[PDB]
Amino acid sequence: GIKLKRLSDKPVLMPKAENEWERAAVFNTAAIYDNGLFHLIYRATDIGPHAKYGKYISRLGYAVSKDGINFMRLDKPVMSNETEQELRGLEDPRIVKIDGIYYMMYTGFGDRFQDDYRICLATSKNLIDWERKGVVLDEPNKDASLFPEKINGKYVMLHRRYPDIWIAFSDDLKNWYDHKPILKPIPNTWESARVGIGGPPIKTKDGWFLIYHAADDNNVYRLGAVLLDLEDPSKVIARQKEPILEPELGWEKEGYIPNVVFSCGNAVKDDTIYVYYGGADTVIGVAILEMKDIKFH
Amino acid sequence: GIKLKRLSDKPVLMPKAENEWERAAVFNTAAIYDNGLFHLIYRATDIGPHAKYGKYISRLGYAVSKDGINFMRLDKPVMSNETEQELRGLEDPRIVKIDGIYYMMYTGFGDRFQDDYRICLATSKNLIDWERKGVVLDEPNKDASLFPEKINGKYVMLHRRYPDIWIAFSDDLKNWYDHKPILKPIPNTWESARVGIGGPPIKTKDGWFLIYHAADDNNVYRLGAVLLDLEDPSKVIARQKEPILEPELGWEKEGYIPNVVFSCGNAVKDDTIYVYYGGADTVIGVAILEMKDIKFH
Ligand SMILES: OC[C@H]1O[C@H](O)[C@@H](O)[C@@H](O)[C@@H]1O
Ligand SMILES: OC[C@H]1O[C@H](O)[C@@H](O)[C@@H](O)[C@@H]1O
Repeated sequence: GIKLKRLSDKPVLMPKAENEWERAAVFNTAAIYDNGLFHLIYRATDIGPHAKYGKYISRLGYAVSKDGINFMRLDKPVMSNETEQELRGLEDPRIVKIDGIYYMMYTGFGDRFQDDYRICLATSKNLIDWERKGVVLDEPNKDASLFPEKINGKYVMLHRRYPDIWIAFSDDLKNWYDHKPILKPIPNTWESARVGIGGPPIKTKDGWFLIYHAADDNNVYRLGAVLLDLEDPSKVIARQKEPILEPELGWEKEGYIPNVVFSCGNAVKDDTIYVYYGGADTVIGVAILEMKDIKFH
Repeated sequence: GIKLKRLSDKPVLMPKAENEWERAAVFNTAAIYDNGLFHLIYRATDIGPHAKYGKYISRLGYAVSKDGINFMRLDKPVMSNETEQELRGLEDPRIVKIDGIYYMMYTGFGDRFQDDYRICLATSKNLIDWERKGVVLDEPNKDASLFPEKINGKYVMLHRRYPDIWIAFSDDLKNWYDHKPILKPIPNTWESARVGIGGPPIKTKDGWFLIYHAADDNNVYRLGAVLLDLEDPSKVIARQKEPILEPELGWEKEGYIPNVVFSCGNAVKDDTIYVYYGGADTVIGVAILEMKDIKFH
């Protein structure tokens, strides 16, 4: 069934040594198609994003493209480390647009104590000027996004109480209810250690199309695909057995974190899904899936 | 009466050594306030912008700001030299937005023969992806802009048949009529050698507020102010005798072209006009005028 098709044998975005904030790595980017352009809000670090290299700080950059492959980038981050919950920065943003407002969920990494990372919310009208709304769930959690529309009058979010994907609901984004797990790892497979969402889910005639990531027992990260019921997204309609994307190219296999592909963003233009993904926690690539090719056994 | 008030004793944008296309000078920028942000489309050269420095090529960059002083900038130009009319590049853009479309008029400098510079038009929905519409007037001309709305069903443009400011009208942007001069130099003053528009005119209760530039007999460029009738913009209601801005700071007086302030852009936020201007054809500054302070003798 489903396989993502790389648009290039080269990354679409790489670190820039001359800017401290994005000197070492650019990865794990949000992506959205709006007003005739592809927009990336990308994670960037000053040093290799692993504790063995030091106290890396993650910040968020902006890039834009007409074609989804060739990007122009701003010289300064659109969000920087400002709060105590963001001592070590902002990570892995997922963006949806609802009624003219962009809702970005990101991980605020504080590292002040065990499991000091939290899902946080920021909003914008223009993808440049971001207003912090605070922590969303006060618990160790990440890999979160809103659904791109309200379902039955409610905001819906995916999250990740380790090691499973969860869903929850809210009337106002301030308090959440009906938490339940929807997707778990599967033993003795490529998806055995843990799972988490990729980018935000995409609405389809047949259901919500959701890309997810998983790690195996050697911490190799790959992407997979699930389909959720439109009206009750807690119901998994289908889940592909095999991955849709695995580390294959040199810059997916080799980098600060080896053997990783990881998505936080999937932009849609004319029934084609552009999946942006970090390679080896170092660079950003892009692969596509035409909506007509979303087919589960 | 009217004096522009600098927001800073430093430029808001300067050339960038790392990027050849904007290595020498950034100046003469379009400016517009849209969707909560100030946007600049700025002229940039690889080489000092005069024949004495070399065969400079002008290209157009993008910068953005929340506050109108501190800008983030894209790493590549949004328009580059692509046609024969643009052999030496694109200069001095003026932008207005009409019914969701940005209309940029710029000078295409060909330098293939005497007076080979032409007003050209490009349009965009997003300020990044520009569509060329071609030469507007096939004659030696520059310092042109649309009015930011139609007047009595017609597009209106200002232009500059040397050395005077002219106006013309069009049904469709393809053919122009009712050309007439509206503003001339005045002998034995600061505005003796020539005049031309600054940025696009701004609509006011009392008339169209239009900033203009002029050179004196030693080629010192300064800005002035005129008010035009709302319904017939060929009628000058008032013209201030004295300049509203003159080269004063070191980066206005010294640079590739000494003693120049020159505007192609005036963004409006909450009844304040932000006038962006090239200093010495080298850097970009900003000065403001509150609409309540638009008062002519
Ligand atoms: O969220 C905190 C921390 O968690 C993991 O170790 C990785 O995803 C890192 O990139 C991240 O900085
Ligand atoms: O327009 C052609 C040429 O005309 C003048 O010399 C100046 O305004 C230059 O900056 C420009 O390149």
